[PDB]
Amino acid sequence: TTASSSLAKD
Amino acid sequence: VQLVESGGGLVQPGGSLRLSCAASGFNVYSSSIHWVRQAPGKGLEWVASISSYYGYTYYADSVKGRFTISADTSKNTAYLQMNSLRAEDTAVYYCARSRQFWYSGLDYWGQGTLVTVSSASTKGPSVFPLAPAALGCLVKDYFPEPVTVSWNSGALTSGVHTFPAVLQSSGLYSLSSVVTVPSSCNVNHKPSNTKVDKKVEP
Amino acid sequence: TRVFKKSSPNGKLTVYLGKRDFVDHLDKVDPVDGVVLVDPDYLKDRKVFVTLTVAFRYGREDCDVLGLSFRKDLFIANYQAFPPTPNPPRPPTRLQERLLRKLGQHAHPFFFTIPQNLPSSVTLQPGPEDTGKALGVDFEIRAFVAKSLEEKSHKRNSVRLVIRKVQFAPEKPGPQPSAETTRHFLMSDRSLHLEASLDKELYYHGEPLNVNVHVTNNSTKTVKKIKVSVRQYADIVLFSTAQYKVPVAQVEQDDQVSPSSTFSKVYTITPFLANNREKRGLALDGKLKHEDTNLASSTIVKEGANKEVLGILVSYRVKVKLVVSRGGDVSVELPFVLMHPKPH
Amino acid sequence: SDIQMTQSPSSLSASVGDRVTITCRASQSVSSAVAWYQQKPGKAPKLLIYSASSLYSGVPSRFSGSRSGTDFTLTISSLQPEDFATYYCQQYKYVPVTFGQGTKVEIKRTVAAPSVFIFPPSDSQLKSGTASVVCLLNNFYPREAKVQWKVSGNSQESVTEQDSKDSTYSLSSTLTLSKADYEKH
Repeated sequence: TTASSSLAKD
Repeated sequence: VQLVESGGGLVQPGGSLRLSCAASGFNVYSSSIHWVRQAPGKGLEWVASISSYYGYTYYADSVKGRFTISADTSKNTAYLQMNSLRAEDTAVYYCARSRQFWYSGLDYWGQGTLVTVSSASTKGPSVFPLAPAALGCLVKDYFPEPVTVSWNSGALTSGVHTFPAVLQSSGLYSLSSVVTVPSSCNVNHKPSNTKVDKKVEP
Repeated sequence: TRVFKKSSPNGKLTVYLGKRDFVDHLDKVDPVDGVVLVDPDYLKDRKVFVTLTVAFRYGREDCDVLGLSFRKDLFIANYQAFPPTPNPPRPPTRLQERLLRKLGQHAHPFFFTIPQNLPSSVTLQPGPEDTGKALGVDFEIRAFVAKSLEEKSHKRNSVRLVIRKVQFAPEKPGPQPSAETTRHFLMSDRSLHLEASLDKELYYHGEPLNVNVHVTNNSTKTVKKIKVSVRQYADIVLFSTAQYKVPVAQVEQDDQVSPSSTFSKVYTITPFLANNREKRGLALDGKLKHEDTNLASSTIVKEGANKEVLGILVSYRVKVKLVVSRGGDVSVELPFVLMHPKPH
Repeated sequence: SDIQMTQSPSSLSASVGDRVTITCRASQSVSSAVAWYQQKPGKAPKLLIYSASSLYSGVPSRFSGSRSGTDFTLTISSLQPEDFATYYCQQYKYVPVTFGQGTKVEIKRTVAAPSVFIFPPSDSQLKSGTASVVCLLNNFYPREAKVQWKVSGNSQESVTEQDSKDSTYSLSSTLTLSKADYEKH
């Protein structure tokens, strides 16, 4: 399914 | 841009009522109408919503079927009819607007109106003095709100603390107010058109 | 912020895509950029590829038992994600770099440039008489791992993800849309002069339109009825020019314009989908899976006219028809766009 | 289904120019359809944060929001002295939407002891047949208190908003019994 993870702020 | 309501009052349980919120300054099709209610002292919770652009309707589980919602594009007005009213449904009601494309919160909120459901009738205030420092005035068994109570027709407003009215099981409201006079009250009930003035002496 | 993700059924292959929507500025479209996660020993001999195929898909994909898509491939491109290729084009981008930092060494960057001569996400409305979904140009990103490009497709290998290409309104308003019509008679010197003018040339969905219409009926015939409607034109091009026109909103008023008289009015008409749920052939903006949407967003053409006709093109027009007694019916037509504003 | 929220704390107190953090937790995962709403007492609410990070127009920049998985952070940098009210949390990508339970924010001050006042029922009240004991707690801090009855149930208590003149609390409790029940003690 389509979902999301985390990703950081640089 | 503004938002206004009308239609509040008191309804016999098992009865019905109808509420309206007129929209101005924005467009009905490029927006949506949602209503939310807030029980006194509780958290406001969502009840119903109409999407005129999509021609869709939604309702809360607790009020499914019991309530209806409609919209009129001619007068830029929304109409909803309340049926099978129960004692728990009484709260303060608001009408709200939201961008259709896309949902981005509820930017505009109406001034809001309250809905009361009960069988209680109009009852005038009954002043019970509270004398012994401080002195207080007790008003019990009255209906409906509000009651403007001041000491000696508001001659002195210092040291007076007026508490919010509460409902006991008798079905009649009651409030209190005490003036601090260590050394040493006019109350008016507009809905009942009753003015009771009394004073307490030690 | 966040990043959308899709994973293979096996769980060994996963693709991360920076954005789900893409926008064009009429000269350069934002590039499609993503990363793919894979564990090498699963393949250990194969190669990883990603494909952006735009198809004239018909029907649906939920294993419906019916004549499925005429699957014309409008434009297809290829890129070898793994083993690594030369650095272009040109760097790993800021989102690509950030995903590599988050994951490490198991990610592989891929890049894509969408040519400016491509259509916009459009989907025809499925008619209740038929079954399942209907046709409409759509984009798709498919990442698969295999030894060769022509190697047979495998469900566990290929991962399917859907993207959309939509346009946003330029901030510069256009010229005022207006028109006129002077209709004489067969022989008599009397004539019929009418005027039509618009509030603007750009509008937002749901926002009402007020057409400014004026009639100078310095004539002998009588006007019976005035018809006001907004027409939609859908230029379909697969290998031959096609045009399925259909009205969407019509409003009528039983107003009579007497001979030797003048009459002007303003009318409120709104294009909306609530009253046209059943009309087959209506054009809707591209859906994600099956969710509803507004009407098809008007697609502005670039300044250099070239062709750009490689898919579905949509435009809107408003026509006002004057019912004149015993013949002489005349109507006025006018163009305008209708599509979203610039978000933030 | 029903996506219930769970905010905390229900109430807290602060002062001018303080860092105040209020957290919203969701029973399930919501991407970004989370909004922050403030409601002054007795008046219409108003939005402060939408899309979980955007500050709405006509709002001072001192407000800020943040997201962490299913946890949501709402912070105020320098709390202006007119912001003391309740705050509300909502998620809006599933039908129906759900709201918070209210979070009170009020100014802090020193601890003030109360002055207990007990008032007997009036002579007219004595002849009415119903007796009430009026319990008064004025000018005290904080709002919480513990009051016992012995001379029990059938008691109602009322407390008002912080009197900004003294930044304190006033509480009134009523114990109502019958004449026979009142006189048996």
